[PDB]
Parts: sequence; structure tokens; C-alpha cells
Amino acid sequence: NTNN
Amino acid sequence: MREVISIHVGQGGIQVGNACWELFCLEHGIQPDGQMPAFNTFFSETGAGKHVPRAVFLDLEPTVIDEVRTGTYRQLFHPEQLISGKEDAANNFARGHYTIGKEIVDLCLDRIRKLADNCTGLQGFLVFNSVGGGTGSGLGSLLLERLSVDYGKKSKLGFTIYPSPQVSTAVVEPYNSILSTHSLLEHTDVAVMLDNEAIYDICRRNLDIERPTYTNLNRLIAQVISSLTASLRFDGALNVDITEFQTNLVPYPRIHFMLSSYAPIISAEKAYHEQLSVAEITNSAFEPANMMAKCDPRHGKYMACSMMYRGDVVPKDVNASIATIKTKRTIQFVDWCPTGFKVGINYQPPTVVPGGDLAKVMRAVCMISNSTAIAEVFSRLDHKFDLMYAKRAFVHWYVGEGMEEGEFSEAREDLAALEKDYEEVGIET
Amino acid sequence: MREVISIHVGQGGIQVGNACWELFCLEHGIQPDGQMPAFNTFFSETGAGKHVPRAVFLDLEPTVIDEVRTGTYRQLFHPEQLISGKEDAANNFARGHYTIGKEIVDLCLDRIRKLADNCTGLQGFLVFNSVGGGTGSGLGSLLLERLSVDYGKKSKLGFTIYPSPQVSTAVVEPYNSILSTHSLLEHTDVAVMLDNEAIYDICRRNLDIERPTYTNLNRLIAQVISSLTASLRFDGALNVDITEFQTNLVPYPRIHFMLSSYAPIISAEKAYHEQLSVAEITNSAFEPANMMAKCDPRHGKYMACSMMYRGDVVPKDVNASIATIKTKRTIQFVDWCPTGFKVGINYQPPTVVPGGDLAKVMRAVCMISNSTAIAEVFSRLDHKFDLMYAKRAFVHWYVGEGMEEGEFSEAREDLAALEKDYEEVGIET
Amino acid sequence: MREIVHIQGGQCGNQIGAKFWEVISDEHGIDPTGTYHNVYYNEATGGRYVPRAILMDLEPGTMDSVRAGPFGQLFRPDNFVFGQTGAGNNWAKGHYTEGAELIDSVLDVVRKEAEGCDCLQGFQITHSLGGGTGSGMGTLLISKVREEYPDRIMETFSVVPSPKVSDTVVEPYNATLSVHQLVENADECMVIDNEALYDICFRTLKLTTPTYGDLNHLVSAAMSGVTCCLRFPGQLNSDLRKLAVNLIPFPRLHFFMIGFAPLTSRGSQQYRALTVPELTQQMFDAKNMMCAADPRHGRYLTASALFRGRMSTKEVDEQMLNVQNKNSSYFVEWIPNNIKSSICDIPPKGLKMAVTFVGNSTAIQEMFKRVAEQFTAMFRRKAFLHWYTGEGMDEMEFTEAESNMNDLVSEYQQYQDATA
Amino acid sequence: MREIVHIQGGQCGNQIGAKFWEVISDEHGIDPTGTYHNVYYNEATGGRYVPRAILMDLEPGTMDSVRAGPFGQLFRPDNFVFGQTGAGNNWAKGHYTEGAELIDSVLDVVRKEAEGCDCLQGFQITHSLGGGTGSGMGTLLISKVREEYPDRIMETFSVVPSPKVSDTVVEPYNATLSVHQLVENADECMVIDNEALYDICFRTLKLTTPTYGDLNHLVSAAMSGVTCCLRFPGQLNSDLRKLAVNLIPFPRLHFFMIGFAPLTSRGSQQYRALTVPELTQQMFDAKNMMCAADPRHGRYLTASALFRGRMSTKEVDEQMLNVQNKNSSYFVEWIPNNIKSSICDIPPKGLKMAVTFVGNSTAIQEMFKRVAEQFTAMFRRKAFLHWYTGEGMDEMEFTEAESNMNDLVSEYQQYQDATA
Ligand SMILES: Nc1nc2c(ncn2[C@@H]2O[C@H](COP(=O)(O)OP(=O)(O)OP(=O)(O)O)[C@@H](O)[C@H]2O)c(=O)[nH]1
Ligand SMILES: Nc1nc2c(ncn2[C@@H]2O[C@H](COP(=O)(O)OP(=O)(O)OP(=O)(O)O)[C@@H](O)[C@H]2O)c(=O)[nH]1
Ligand SMILES: Nc1nc2c(ncn2[C@@H]2O[C@H](COP(=O)(O)OP(=O)(O)O)[C@@H](O)[C@H]2O)c(=O)[nH]1
Ligand SMILES: Nc1nc2c(ncn2[C@@H]2O[C@H](COP(=O)(O)OP(=O)(O)O)[C@@H](O)[C@H]2O)c(=O)[nH]1
Ligand SMILES: [Mg+2]
Ligand SMILES: [Mg+2]
Repeated sequence: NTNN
Repeated sequence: MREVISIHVGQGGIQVGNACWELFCLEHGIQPDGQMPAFNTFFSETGAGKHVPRAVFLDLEPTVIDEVRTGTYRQLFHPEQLISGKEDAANNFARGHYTIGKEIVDLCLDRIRKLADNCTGLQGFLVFNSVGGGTGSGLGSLLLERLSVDYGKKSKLGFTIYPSPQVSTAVVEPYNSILSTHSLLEHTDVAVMLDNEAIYDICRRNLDIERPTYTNLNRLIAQVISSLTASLRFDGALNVDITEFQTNLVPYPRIHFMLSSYAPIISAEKAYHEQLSVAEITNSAFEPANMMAKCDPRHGKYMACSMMYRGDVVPKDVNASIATIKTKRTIQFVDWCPTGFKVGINYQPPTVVPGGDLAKVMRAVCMISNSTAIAEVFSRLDHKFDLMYAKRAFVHWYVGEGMEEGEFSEAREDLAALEKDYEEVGIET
Repeated sequence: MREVISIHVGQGGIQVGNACWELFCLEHGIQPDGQMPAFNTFFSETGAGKHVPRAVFLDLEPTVIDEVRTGTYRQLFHPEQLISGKEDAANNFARGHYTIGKEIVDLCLDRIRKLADNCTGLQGFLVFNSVGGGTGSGLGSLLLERLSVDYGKKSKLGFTIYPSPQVSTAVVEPYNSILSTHSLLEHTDVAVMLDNEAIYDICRRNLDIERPTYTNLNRLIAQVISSLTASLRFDGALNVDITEFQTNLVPYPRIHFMLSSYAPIISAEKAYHEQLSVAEITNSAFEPANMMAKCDPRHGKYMACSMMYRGDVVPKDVNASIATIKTKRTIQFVDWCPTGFKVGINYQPPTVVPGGDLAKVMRAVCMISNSTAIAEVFSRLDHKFDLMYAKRAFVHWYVGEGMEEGEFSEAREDLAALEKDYEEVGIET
Repeated sequence: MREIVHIQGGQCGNQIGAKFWEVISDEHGIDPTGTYHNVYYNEATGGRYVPRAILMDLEPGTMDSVRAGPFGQLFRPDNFVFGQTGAGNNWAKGHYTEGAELIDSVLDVVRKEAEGCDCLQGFQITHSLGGGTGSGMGTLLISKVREEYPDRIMETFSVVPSPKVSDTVVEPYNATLSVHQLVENADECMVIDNEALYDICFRTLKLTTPTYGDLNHLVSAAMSGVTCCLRFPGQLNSDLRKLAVNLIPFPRLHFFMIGFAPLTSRGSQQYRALTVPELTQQMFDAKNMMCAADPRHGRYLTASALFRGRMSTKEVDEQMLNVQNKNSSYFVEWIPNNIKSSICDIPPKGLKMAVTFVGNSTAIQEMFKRVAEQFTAMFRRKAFLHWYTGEGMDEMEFTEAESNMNDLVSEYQQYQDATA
Repeated sequence: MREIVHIQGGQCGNQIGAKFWEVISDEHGIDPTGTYHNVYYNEATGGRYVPRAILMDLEPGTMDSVRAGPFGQLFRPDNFVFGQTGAGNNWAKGHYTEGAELIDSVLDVVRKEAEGCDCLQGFQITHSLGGGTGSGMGTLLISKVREEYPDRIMETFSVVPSPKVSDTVVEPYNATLSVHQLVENADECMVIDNEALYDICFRTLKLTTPTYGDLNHLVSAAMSGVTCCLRFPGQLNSDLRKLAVNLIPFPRLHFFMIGFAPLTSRGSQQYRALTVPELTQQMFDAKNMMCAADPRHGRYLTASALFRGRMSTKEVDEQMLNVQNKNSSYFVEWIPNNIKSSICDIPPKGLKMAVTFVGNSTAIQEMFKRVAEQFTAMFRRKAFLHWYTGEGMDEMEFTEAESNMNDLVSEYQQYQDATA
């Protein structure tokens, strides 16, 4: 995902 | 010159109806388009070309009726037998019995009347209602009462998905189940208690599928329905017309709650190593473990037992097997019914569902048992009711929809008065 | 029309049963595929081609049952007649007779009932269980009690593997052997004591193989069992049913612990060399070197001898040889049994299992004997019991499983009484 | 046909709303321009879709906030109502004098929005309970709309103040004054507190620098899962009302707890094959819920679980039975079978299995107990009370609010301790 | 099916357990990535395998080890429950003061891992006896879990220090403290020392510099060969309870000695046979065991022999009977046939046979004696006591602990004197  | 009318109210009803119409269409050679590449009992020709089914599909959540409106059978049902409202039942009886259905019953009854106007040899009705829910409970009981005050003499069966004994699918179930049972006491002549707990067990053990789903459940329910209706539908050396059950299995006017069973529900392998004659098939049919409902018939008496055989069956073995099964001492009947057996024969072997877990076999039996052990189920269910009515839990969601509160009391007590019958009839003369 | 049930409980029981079923499939000419290219006694035809064997396999450890489910015979047996538990027996009798024994024995009784209903002229039961084991004693005794209270008149003949007086494969054999002996004393009509040591010196003196393995032992026991059941299986000049045995060799309903013997037992190196005459084969059958139980028959006095001949057999020289044996001073019967020999003849030689260290030969004698010297075994075995119950060794492992502590005493006491009778018979009048 | 308007309020409510709308656009395959690639969105000329939401706040900062973030052009300017001052962390400045002159206008933008639907299933609110703007305006609006449409239900996706890690000094007054009114005209007060969110994002994903975007995204996922079983077909369908019926036994024990599953980091992502019992063990763990209240310290009055994806319903029901039966102490006796299930048919974006757990449980009275503790400690000295009593508020309403709070917690305790 | 859990605490426990997981992975054919090239492993997505194990310590330095040594990517990232202070060689720091704070989290992980089983056959733990982390936390965990799962049984491979090798100067204290309750609620205490391993790798394998690597490898291979007969088909199968009857005559006389066979160096490996006679001559001596207690100065109450490979049961049986009735004096006479054998069908990786010799003897009682010796000379003067009582632990306990030891050793000597 777009965690970081 | 002989046919039925099936109603599938609520959420479970439409599911089992989807599976059952699948099975019927794929038995009679009727394509999912309604065109052919016996059906007078279920389908009807629109003058030429395509078949249309005899059914009505009610619900209030537009979800399932839409899913079947654009599923695989989008072009089979007449678009006027799919009645969906706007709001939802929300598991409270009064929502589908006083406010919402208050006018939807008008359209439903007008459509049922227009259907019956076309039927020529109508025998009875086959409703389908998961009483644990809201709409199948409330609207179902309202429709039952409306039909019983409208037509009358026509028989009225039913296939209710009661709440399981142990596993939980809702919390307000003992309310809208007791209300439906009290409103179903007299208008319905035949109640066939189905419970998703025993069939999960079966699918786990006999069908060897460890991770079952309502799809397989409903496949099996459709198989039971078809094995029961094969008498009317196709030929048989000894046929029964559903008005048979209305008089063989209803001794006293109030008590008619029975349980069903089927055999042999066996996988491919577990039947490949099996002779599987009438003897074993009927000695397994009586087995309390694989009953569709959930109870312990070994702890109660039997009162009446219908058995419809289908497939290439030899009658001598039927007679001898019923003799030896009445010989047993663990299975005993009540004093007031010595001839506690009913049989029927149909020459149509069971049809397999293409892509179904059930295995193909020549001989099959379907058993409809009016027993007296199922009594305890009500008690157990009634038990739950008390543990909720002791503090008037969840009652405001019911009194808010016009339902008079006292109703609960009446039902809860009057259903308990039903016990006065059961625990009496289990006593010999 | 006439047949036998085959039960295999425990570890050694199931391995020797695997060997026995290999031999049975081989003799009649049945392939491990179930398809074949007399079997009514053992097999049952599955309507079209395949055959299911009358058998149940009880063991609470999955390992051996998993092996047979994934061995070379995965296709033959019915997928339900392989009943496996989930935990070991751990050689403490109470584990397989009180705690978990209550869990699976009901399933065994269900399966046995469903397997016997599909039979007509069932005669007996042939259970197979080492007594030294945990489940071979606990579960075996529980099953035997269930069958006794269930059927009754049906004969029952176990084939138990009693521990050798010298060789030891466990350290708690006395306990869970005394317990199962006291249980089986009144249930199984004919218990043939099959030891596990004397077979080693047998296969070292006759087959001349120095390092034998359990599989050879099981093949030899399978040969004995087939030589026994050949009468009901096949035809012959003197058919002797199974209900014959418990009629000839049970003088008093309590003393029935018989020891067996088999001949000819010879590998190929001297097969063509030695002549193997009927006289010499029945002479080798009686020499105390090759009795399966570790006993010197000369110590006591015989009480009954059933000799079953199969193959090419000439009755005149048979009677002459039996007469010579009766005149031998090394062997003698008790006074009160003048007619000591019962004889049966068949019309079929043995068959050879590819890999079986035995050799093919036209004639075979299996001789079972109810004798007196076997008593001493119990004595010496009982010996060990003292040197354990004098210090309550290992007792807490039993008392922790529900079994009453002092119960041992009773069992021990009872065996003493058994020994009592084994001296009340050897005395003259 | 069962539509849902999405009213917001305050800066936190507005940020949560923007995050939720962009996540829903992700699920329903919309792009940040509103083109495909009726329950939530509305059709608009040229195949465009616009969310059915209004956005209210006193300070125009949140306006530029919801403009800056992606998917900010989905909304319509007719639903951007905004004051000028900002209540600046003062409750009464968003409930009596300054907030009032906005709510009227907001009523208009609701009345030409609700009737736009034909069968409205109910509202849903997203705001804070401590900030003056969000709390005050949302409370007044709940009042007005419950007066208007009493038949529909109004979920309040509320974020209660961080109990121990406080960022402002006037939380307890605002929280108490707001809850006193929320307990009347609300139906689903699902509480969230940043303590539990930081706990989860630290000790369950080992993340580096948790900003408010990640917490908003997580609450967004939970919010979506709450009603996705309605948005889509399923083997056993539910809605916003079946939940209410199966979750509250009395008209004021309607304060919930929220939990999401599954949640792991790359290290743990490599391991732990995905299967329903693992999901159950993850959802029914204590620290895996949006509320800083160890649920073991109370009993579960009732709890529903919505699954998303394809599975075996027998496994779902059997796991539910096993978990309600083995830990019978933590569950309540006088009600049987107190767990509820539902199953959808379309899981989230690339997530084969997803569980959303909503539970009415008496283990959350501790939160109100400690908030009222802070309140009564700061009120015995009349501290920071002039800021309120200068704006028409009296000192009796505070005592009424605290007494109502204590009556609510006493109801929880009393009908937790009951038996049969 | 008959699955087993793995707890490994303390420095030595963790080292030996890592080596044991290495040997098992090389036996089941599992490369360090968790692929093939339920008794011990669990399945995971993509056919990956997770070892069922929990690693605990009060100082996370051991993390380095379990991440540096081979097979470090196998374990679960949630199964590393680590402290921060470190018990620092003191028992109190790991059983009353600090270990009493993470032992609950270890219990939670144990519950989350055991419920995933369907038939839990038993427990096995590995730890030191003086190591504060190891002894303290392991003993506390044993206490808790046996108070939790009374049906299941624990088989701990604790590694006692023998005084012939000097490691630390406070061992006797922690040793006796852990023994006070290790004889209480543990059913198979297979003791291991270091002097035995040094003597082995010097005068039995001719190794040059006996290093911890090969010592741990040997003890881990023995640990595997102990229970292997359940991991595969066998002719006379066993489990962790068929030993729990054949080898525990009394609920406390359960202290086991371990021996492995065969053991030789390269040249010796070339020029010798591998048969029942040679393996038997190799295993019944004194210096093929892992206990610095000369067994020929005592007796064996019972002795199990788990063979591995393939052979003729008559051969091993006659060899057992012969070695018994020739060593009639060194065996106990008041019990009959005190020996047991058990044969599997699959030899280990590398050879064609294997022999694990487990013994419930009456010789290792003397071991306790010598340890008790030091105890008195460290208690009569109350030496080094100002590190224990200063952590809540009441001194009185110590006294009665020693008393308990007496009973234990007394029993052994008493049973060495029994006749018939
Ligand atoms: N045999 C079978 N039972 C089902 C199925 N789906 C649901 N059920 C059962 O029906 C009950 C669910 O209640 P619902 O019927 O959905 O409630 P409702 O009356 O329809 O009210 P609304 O959802 O608002 O329409 C549960 O007891 C289910 O176990 C199915 O597909 N097959
Ligand atoms: N004749 C013969 N005896 C065997 C064989 N295998 C094992 N035995 C005997 O089995 C006895 C060991 O006890 P078990 O039968 O294994 O114990 P159990 O009751 O089956 O249950 P478990 O403890 O789980 O094995 C020993 O006396 C063996 O001699 C075999 O293949 N042939
Ligand atoms: N998850 C989340 N919590 C917030 C956010 N903003 C504020 N909070 C917390 O909510 C409380 C104040 O709410 P706030 O929105 O600043 O008050 P408002 O200006 O009246 O709307 C404080 O405890 C903040 O820490 C946000 O953007 N996301
Ligand atoms: N066979 C072996 N024993 C060890 C090893 N390391 C330590 N031991 C023993 O373990 C004893 C104490 O246990 P330990 O776990 O090291 O203490 P702690 O970790 O500080 O609590 C030490 O006195 C050592 O004798 C090793 O690598 N191999
Ligand atoms: Mg429904
Ligand atoms: Mg066994």
C-alpha cells in the first residue's frame, strides 16, 4: 500500500 | 391437470428458490433461457416457445431480487413476480407485519390471484420463509393469513429455516421466530422444520466438503423438494398427491410440525464402495444423526412417517425393510397409531445437479416424519425467549412499529400452551 | 451366505490384519485394486465388479492407519471402516477404556451394526489385539463388552499376542495384560494365546533366517488364520464351521485359553530335500519346539486337539499317524477326555505370498490345542504383578484416569481363581 | 433506495470525511475527477459523480484543507458552507451565538439534499467531541435533524478526546456538554480515540512516522467496511438498521466499539497465511480496537461482525460459536447467542479477506467515567468557566450534563450486573 | 495432529534451540527460506513454513544470534518477546520482579499459538538453571502453563551446571531454586551438563578444540532423535506419553538422562560397523551419556531405547534382553523387565541407524547432592544473599527449598534399597  | 404454486418470501426463501428452480429447469430439460433446447406441474408455456415458472418472489431489501434480476436467470421469470420494496425488514417482526407490508400485501395477493386464475389443477402452496429474519417472518405470516382467509380449502405446506440450536446468526431471533410460530399455528397445514446446523454437520461428514456454504445447503434442499414432488411430476407405481400429507400426518388440528430427511446423501467415493440397497438405505434413513432438522428422535416417540422412494426400486425389499425397521425397540410409536407408516413409489431416479457435490445413485428415499421429540426444540427456543422477556429487551424496536406489546406475552404463553398437546400425546392411553 | 466379521484393534492387531488381508486377497485371487479379473465369507461384491472387505480398524494412533490409508491397499477398504483416533494409548489400560474409549467405541458399534445388517448368516467374530498394548487392551475389552451385551449367541474368537515371558517390548505389560485378561475371561469364548517369542526361534530353526522382523511373524499368523477359515471358505471332505471350534475345545466355560501350532514351516533350501510325509508332518506338528506359545506341552496334559488338514490328504494314513501320536509317551491327555482328537479336512493347499519366507507345499496342518501347561504362563506373568503392586509402581498413571486403585486386586484375585481351575482339571479321579 | 447523506463538522471531522470519500472513490473505481474507471454518490451532467455530503466549519482553513488533498474536486461548492472566525476550541461558540447563524443555512443545504433522495436510509456524521466547532455544531445539527426526520437513523462517527495524551486544555467541558445531548438524539455513537489509533499503528504495523493521514485512512477503512455489506450483494446481507436492531437492547445503550481486520506489516505479512480463524483471533483481541478500553474489563452486551470476500459460511458461524462459547465469562449470560454475523461478496481493493467488527459493550463506560472525572475535577474550582458563562450559558447546564453522564454510566453498570 | 510447541529461553536455551531448529530443517528438508528441499511446523502462504516456537529473554542481545545464525528467517516476528533490562544471572530479576511483567505476554502468545493446534500432545522447553532469564522465566512459564493445561505434559531439556566445569559463582542458588518447583509440575526433566560433552568430544571423537557449535549440534540431534519415532511410520511407535508411562514410576522420580549413538570421528567412522551389537556396546557404557554422573555407581529404575532406521526386531530385542540379564546388578531387581525399546522406519540424515538412550535412573540423585554441597557453603555463611532478598523475594523460601531437595534425593536412595 501507500504506507510510506 | 395438476400443479402447485411456490412462494419464496424473505431472504432464505429466495435463495432456496433459486437453487430449486435451477434443479427443476435442469431436470425437465428447460434451458435457463426458458426455452426447451411434465412441466405443467411447475412451469407453463406462453402460447409458444418459452416456459415461465409458477412462483412469486417477495422481499424488501432490493439486493437478492436484483441479483436474480441480472444473474443467470434474468430472462426466465416474468418480471411481475419479483416484488421488492424500498426499506428493509431489520429482523423485527412488526416491520414486516404492520408498517411495510401493510400495502405490499395488496399487490402480492392480486398477483397470487392472477396466478391462481390461470392454474387448472392447483393442489397447494409451497412457501419458503426463514422465520429468523424479519420479512420472511412478518410478511410471511401476513401472507399466510391472507391466503387462509382468501382461498381456504387449498392445502398450505411450508419449509421454514428455523434458528439453529447452537450456532448464532442473529440475536433478536427468538422474538420474530416465536411470533411467526404463533401466527403460523393454524393457517399452515404442514411445517417442515429445516435447520442449517444439521446440514452443516452432514456436509462436513458425509459429503466430505469441509468448507460448505449456503450454495450446497440449498442444493440439498432443492433435492429434497424435487424428491418430494416427483410423485405429482413424473410417473410412479404408487403415487401420492400432496393432499396426502395434509391427512396422513396431522393427527390433531394444532400439531403439524414435522422434520424431513433424505438418503443417500453420500459423496462419490463413500458410495463407490457401497452396495447401497433398499435395506441399508432405509436403515440409514431413520438415523437420527442425518436428519435435516435437529433433535434426538431416539429420545422421543414417533407418530407418523411418510417415505417416498424414487428410482428403480423393488417393492418386496421395501416391505421387508419397513417390517424389520418397525421390529426395532429403540424406534417406537405411540399407542394411538399402530399403522405408523406411509409409502410412495416413483419410477424416476434422482437427477444430479451438473456441478453438484451430491453423487448419482439409482435408489433414493425422502422421509417426512411427524414425531414428538421435536417438541423439545420449541421448549429450548422458548427457553431463549424467556431470558429476553425477563427484562423486556429489544421491545421498543417492536412497540415503535404499532405492534401491541401484549402480543408477545400471548404468543409466549400460547405457544407454551402448545406444550400441553405434545407432552400429552406422548402419554399412552 | 455364511461369513465372519474381522476386527483389528491395537497396533500389532492392525499390522497382522494387514498381512492377513493381503493373504486373503491373494488366495481367492483379488487384486489390491479391488477389481477381480468363495469370498462371501470375507468380501462383499459392490453391485458391479469391486469388492469391499468385512473389516473395521480401530486405533487411537493415526500413524499405522495413515500408513494403511496411504499404503498399497488404499483402494480396497471402505473409507469409513478405517477409524482413527488422535492420541496414543500410552500403554495405560485406563486410557483406552475409560477416558477416550467412551469416544470412539460407539462409532465402532455403529459401523459394526451397519456392516452386519448387510449380512445374512453371520457366524462369529475374529478380533485381533496385542494385550500388552494400551488400546489393544482397553478399547478391545470395551468393544468386546459392547458386542457381548449387543449380539450374544454369536461366537467370538480372539487371536491375542501375549507378551513373551523373556522378551520385553514394554515395562508395564503385566498391568494392562492382567486387566484385559480379567475383562476377556467371560466375553470371548475361545482365546487362542499366540506368543511372539517362540515364533522367532521357529523362524530361526526352520526358515533358517537369522534376523527376523515383525512382518514375517504377521505373515505366519495370517497363514494360520487362513488355514483355519479355509473350511467355511472352500470345500472339502470334512467341513468344520467356526461354531465347531467353541463346541469341541471348551470343556468348562472359564478355561478356554488355547495354544496353536502350524506345519509345515520350511523354506526352499530343504523343501525339495525333505519328504514331508503325512506321518512326519503331523509328528512335527506335535514336537514342543514349534508351539507358538512359549510352553513345553510336556509339563501339563492336553485336553482337546483340533487338527485341520488342507490340501492332498489321505484319511487312512491320517488315522494311522494320529494313532501313533496317541501312543507316544511324551504326550498324554487328562483321564476324563478319551476322545481327544477332532479332525477336519479340506480340498485346497496353501498359497504363497510373494516374499513370504515359507515354501509352497501340497499339505498343511494347523493344530490348535486346549491344554494345561499353558497355565504356568499366567503364573510367571502373575509373578511380575506382585513385584509391581508390592510398591504401587506406575499405579498413579492409572488412578489419574478414573480407574479405581484397588480394582487391580480384584483382577489379580480373579486370575488366581483362574489358576485354581487349571489345577482342578489336571487331577485324576 | 437506501441512500446515505454524509454530514461532517469541525477540522477533524472534515479531514476524516475527505479521507473517507477518497477511499470510497478508490473502492468504487472512481478517479479524482469523478469519472468511472446511487447510495453514496449522485449522478451529474456529463457522467460525473458528486458525493452526497455537506462540509461545515467556522474556520476557512479546513476549506483549503479539503481543497489541497486529492479527490477534493469531487465535492460541490453548494455544500461548502463556512464561517469566518472559528470557535477556537470553545464549545459554546459553536452552539449558541456564532454556530447558530450557520446551522440555519446548513438546514437549507440539507433540505435540498435529503429530498433529493427518494428512500433515505439515514444520515451519518463525522466530527470531534472536544473541538468547539465540530462538537457544538454537530450537536445542534443532530438536534435539528432528529426534530425533522425522526424515522431515519443518524450514526455519529465520533472521535472522543484522547483520554491521557491531551492536546488541548478544555476537552472535558466540551466532551461532557456534547455527550449530554448526543445521548438523546443519536443512535450509533461509535467512539474513536487517538490513543488506540497510535497503539495500533505502533504495535501492529511498526510504522516509522504515523501522521494523521494514516489514522484517518484506518478509520476510513473501518467506516467503509461498516456498510459495505449493504453497498454490495452477499450470501447474508445487512444494512444500517439490522445492525441497530441487533446491537442495542435499550434506547440509550447505543454506544459502540469499532475494530478492523486484518492489519500487519511486511515482516509479519510474509508469514501468517490468511484464513478465517486467524481473522477471528485478530478481531477479538483486546488492543485491536479503536477505543482505549480493554474490553475484558467489561462484558459484551452484543457484537456484530461483517465479513467481506468469499469464504465458507460454516467456518464463519462455527468460529463465532467457538469464540462466544469458550470465553463465556467476558460475554454476558442473560442474553443468549449474543454474537451476530453478516457476509458481503466484494472485498476491498486487493484484500482477499476483510472483517469489520462493531460491538455494544459495557467495557466503554470507563472512558466516560474518566472524562467526567477530569470534568468534575476542573469544575469544582470553576476553572476556565468564564469563557462559557459569558456567552449566555449558565452554570446549571453543566451540572445537568454531568448528572446525565452519571445516569448513563449507572445504566451501563446496573444492566450489566443484572442476571436471570 | 499430536503437535508440539517450542519455548526456548535464556542464552543457552536459545542457542541450543536455534541449533535444534537448524537440524530439524535439515531433516524435514527445509531450506532457510521456509520451503521444502504439523508436528513442528505450520503452513503459510506460498507453501512457506513457520516453526511453531516462542523465543523469550530479558535482554534482546540474543536477537542477534537468532538473526545471524542459519535458519533465522524461519521464526515469526510476533514470537520474539524480549525484555530490556536483562535478568543478569539473578533468578529474582526473572521470576518475581521483571520476568513477572512479560511472563503474561508470553502466556498470551502461548495461548494464541496453542489454540491453533487441534491435538496438542505436549510441551518442550529448553533453558539453563542459573541463567536468570532462562531459569526464572522458564520456571514461571512452566508453573503458569501447567496451572492452565493440566491434561497436557511438559518435557523440559534443562541444562544443569556440573561443578567440574566452572561457569559462574552463583549457580547453586538458582539451580536449587528452580529445582524446588521443577520436580513439582514437570514430568520429564532430561538433564544435561557440560563436563559430559567435553569428555565426549575429547575422548570419544578426538576433536581438537571442542566448541559450543558442535556441542549444541550433538545435544540438539539427541533432542530430535528422542521423539522422532512419531514424525514418521514405525514398527513399534511411540510418543511423548508412551515415555511418560514407561519412564515415570512415581510422580517425582522423573529426572532423565540422555545418550546418543553412534558417535565417532572420520577414521573411526571408516573402520567400524553400524549394527545392533556395536550400537548396544556403544550406548550402555558411562561416557556415551550427557551427564557427569557415573551410572555404574547406581542403577536404572527404567531405561527406554528409541532405535531409528531399519533392522530386525528380534535382533534388537535379544540384544536388550542379553544386555539386561548380564548387567543384572547394575539394574534394579524389584521391577521386572525394566528396559524398553521402540523402532521407527526412517533413519536420520547422514547415517543408516540411530539410537536415543533415555534413562530414569537412580544415579543422578548424587548430582543434586554435589550441587547441594555448594549450596550449604553459600548459605551457612549467608554469602551472596544481598542480591536476592533485595528484590522482594523472602529469604525463608530458600531454606525450605533446600529441604524439598532432600526429600527428592532421599526417595532415590530409598528406592535404591528396596527389595522383594
Ligand atoms: N437454507 C438457507 N438459509 C439462509 C440462507 N441465507 C440466510 N439464511 C438464514 O435466514 C436467516 C437470515 O435472516 P433474513 O432472512 O436475511 O432476514 P429478513 O427477514 O430477510 O429481513 P431483511 O434482511 O431486512 O430482508 C438466517 O437464519 C440464515 O441462516 C440461504 O441461502 N440458504
Ligand atoms: N505378532 C505381532 N505383534 C506386534 C506387531 N507390532 C507390535 N506388536 C506388539 O504390540 C505390542 C506393543 O503394544 P501396542 O500394541 O503397540 O500399543 P497400542 O495399544 O496398540 O497403542 P499405542 O501405545 O499407541 O501403540 C508389543 O507387544 C508388540 O509385540 C506385529 O507386527 N506382529
Ligand atoms: N484522527 C484525527 N484526530 C484529530 C485531528 N485533528 C484533531 N484531532 C484531535 O481532535 C481534538 C480536537 O479536535 P479539533 O478538530 O482540532 O477541534 P475543532 O477545531 O473544533 O474542529 C484534539 O484531541 C485533536 O488532537 C485529525 O485531523 N485526525
Ligand atoms: N552447551 C552450551 N551451554 C551454554 C552456552 N552458553 C551458555 N551456556 C550456559 O548457560 C549458563 C547460564 O545460562 P544463560 O542463558 O547463559 O544466562 P542468562 O541468559 O544471562 O539468563 C551459563 O552459565 C552457561 O554455562 C552455549 O553456547 N552452549
Ligand atoms: Mg433478511
Ligand atoms: Mg498402539
